[PDB]
Amino acid sequence: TNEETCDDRKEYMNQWSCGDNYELCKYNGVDVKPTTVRSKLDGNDVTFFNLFEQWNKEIQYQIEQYMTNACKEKCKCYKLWIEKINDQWGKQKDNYNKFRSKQIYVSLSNFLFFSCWEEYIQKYFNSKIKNIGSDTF
Amino acid sequence: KGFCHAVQRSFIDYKNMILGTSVNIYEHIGKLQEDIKKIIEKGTPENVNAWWKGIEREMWDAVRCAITKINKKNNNSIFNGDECGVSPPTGNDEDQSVSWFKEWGEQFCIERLRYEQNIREACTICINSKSGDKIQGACKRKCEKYKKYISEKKQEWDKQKTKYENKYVGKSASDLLKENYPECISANFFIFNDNIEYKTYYPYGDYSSICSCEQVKYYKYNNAEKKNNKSLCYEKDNDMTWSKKYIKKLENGRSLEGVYVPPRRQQLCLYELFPIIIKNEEGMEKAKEELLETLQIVAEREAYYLWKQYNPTGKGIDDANKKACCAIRGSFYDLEDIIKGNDLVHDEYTKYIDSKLNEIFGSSNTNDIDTKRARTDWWENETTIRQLVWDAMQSGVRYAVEEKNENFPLCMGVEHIGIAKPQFIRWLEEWTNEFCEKYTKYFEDMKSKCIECKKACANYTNWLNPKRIEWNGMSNYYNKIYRKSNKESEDGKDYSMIMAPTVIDYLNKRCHGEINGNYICCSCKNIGALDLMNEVLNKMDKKYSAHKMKCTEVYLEHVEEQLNEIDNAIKDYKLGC
Repeated sequence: TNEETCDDRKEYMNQWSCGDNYELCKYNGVDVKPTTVRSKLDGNDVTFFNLFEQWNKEIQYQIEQYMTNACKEKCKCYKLWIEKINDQWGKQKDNYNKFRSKQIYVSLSNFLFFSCWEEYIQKYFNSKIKNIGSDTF
Repeated sequence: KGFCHAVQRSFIDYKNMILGTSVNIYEHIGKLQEDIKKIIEKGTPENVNAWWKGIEREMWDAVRCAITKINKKNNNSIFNGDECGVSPPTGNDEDQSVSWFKEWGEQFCIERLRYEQNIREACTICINSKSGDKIQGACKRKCEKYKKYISEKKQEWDKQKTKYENKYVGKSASDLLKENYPECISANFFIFNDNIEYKTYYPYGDYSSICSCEQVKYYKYNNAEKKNNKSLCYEKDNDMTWSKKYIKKLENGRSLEGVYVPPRRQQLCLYELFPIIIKNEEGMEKAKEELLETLQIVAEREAYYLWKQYNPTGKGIDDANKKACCAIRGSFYDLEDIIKGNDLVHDEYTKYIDSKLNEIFGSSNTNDIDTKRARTDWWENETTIRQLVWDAMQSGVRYAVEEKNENFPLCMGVEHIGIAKPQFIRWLEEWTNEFCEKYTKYFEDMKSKCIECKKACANYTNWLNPKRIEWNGMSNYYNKIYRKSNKESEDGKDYSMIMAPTVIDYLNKRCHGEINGNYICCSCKNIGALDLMNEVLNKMDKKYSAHKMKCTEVYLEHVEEQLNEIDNAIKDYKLGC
């Protein structure tokens, strides 16, 4: 219904799609070829996780334009992207847990905290060495 | 004027004083706050916040009652809750520092306007000068008082601004003051110059204007003497990134993105135009020769600075000289665009410059497009202006040559050049050039290091990471504006002059050749073996796959150790004879 009348609005453009072995996520019309070089981290498995990393980044970047998001069509498209992002985040969490299971020998909480502070340390600094702010903390 | 503002300030001060925060302005505030807390926490049990939220409505009603009754006793019409804000001010900016900074800036703007008016009145009779025409009695003393006032406001504003920026990193104080109070759009935070030359060469900084009258004329290359560093501004940088902000917002629905300011453009010397414009505020339509002299000065200075700073960066005299010629060509193109006002940046400099140009060229009712046409033909007219600026740039580059004791490059040596491409295309091609150079440097360094290239690989990957969003941005912008014959085009620029349905085709066919200064300014081959960089954007390419495992392993190790560092740091951040 509103999917066709809302895609042409070229406002959301959720490029990433996660779609069975690992629930591969595809950024755009580019095929995924795992270049294996190799029950801990090994082979193409880590590469999959690496892909998820970029997804994570754009997810935060997503919020950016959604902070620029603000009648009936707008609300319907808003709920539509909310559902899309919810299911995509659920699938990414599930395949991350599968990665952790294959990487038994970082818990989606400490690692995400480190990434969201890496955003800060990279936007201005490089600088991941000193903590002498005492006011920005 | 400014009454309900004072009421809001006082109410905020009472609200934040009644409960213990960073307030010590009085002879003591801690005593009163401690007594209030001791009184409150005996019957109520925190409870202070609940009590304040309970009584805030009554206090606001009380102040409304007070204003209503005081205007009732007044013989004029009895007022009502019509004062600014029927509700107490919101909590978005209830910080004491923010409010104090805002009021300080507002009063500084008002007094600066007052001093400007006083100078204009007392120095209106350079012109009508009585003499070395430095002795005036009232004018000199007034601008000296302004000088001392600015001297103290320098350190005051420095301290307040650094505190605010540290507290709210990610914003800018100058823009906040500009938007909150439109009373000072002419304000240019240059008044608080740090260079000693701007204090001694400029006797009054921003006001080396009418209080000082010299009428110094620009000295061409034929003149052996120069401006003796009249506007010797700071040198530009070479390792700073692009900017996504400072783009005009046509509307919230569109919110066009993907446009970024090139590093070279955002490091531009344009300091000297503001004081000379302030000096020549009087004398409309007859000081354009002074404007021409000033723009020749600034063009020569920026060309000399660019050649002095960029030429040593690289021992490849040939291609470095060609790249410098292309860079100064692009600088001239941007200067021509801002002369005609065909740019997208809207900072405090460009906004003021375009306002002044519009009020100068536009007599009484000329349309915006009419003013664009008038300034374009004036720039193209000969007395051409874009031959005088070309000769000034040649003079500056020749000064750089004789200072460096080198030869005159073949590039830019032509006395005439053609009409340039739209600035978006130039920004895109120079972005591709710098990306290619950085990739060639980083990949070569990583290959040379490897066993130890883990740091080099980290540098390469953290340089590559920001480029994906950049690529997506201008690709998406190009896909929405390409091939439009100025009828349905997004702007007034005559698009559809590039035969390329896709950006990859044009970047492949555009500058896959000589890096000389004529049109084609790239030199990049053996990269695809031109289109494989997309597969290098994401970490699946064959070339990176050789070191991918080692790079991701060392990256994860660094992630773990830095996680430990940050968590232990945040735990530690709890606190005669």
